[PDB]
Amino acid sequence: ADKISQSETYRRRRQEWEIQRNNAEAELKQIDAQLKSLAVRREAAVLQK
Amino acid sequence: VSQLTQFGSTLQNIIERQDAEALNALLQNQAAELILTNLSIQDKTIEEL
Repeated sequence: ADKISQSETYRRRRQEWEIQRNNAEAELKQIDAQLKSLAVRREAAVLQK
Repeated sequence: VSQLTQFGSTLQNIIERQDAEALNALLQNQAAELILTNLSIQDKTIEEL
């Protein structure tokens, strides 16, 4: 039984690595769009110049 | 001679009005040209949002 419990512990750990990996991927993806917004803002300041 | 002085005062008044009206016309051309960049900035602020 302890064999099975260890197996399931590793499986739950891997699922938590899905939670972490997906969270990191989503944060990375939103950062790129933040850069796109700041690129628009930056060239807006150029036009103000 | 007093008639000539009277033509000279009318002429000075014309001089003053001609160039006040040339400045008046100039300011509106500057305003019209300044507006275009503001329109571009506002449109690009929309793209920022």
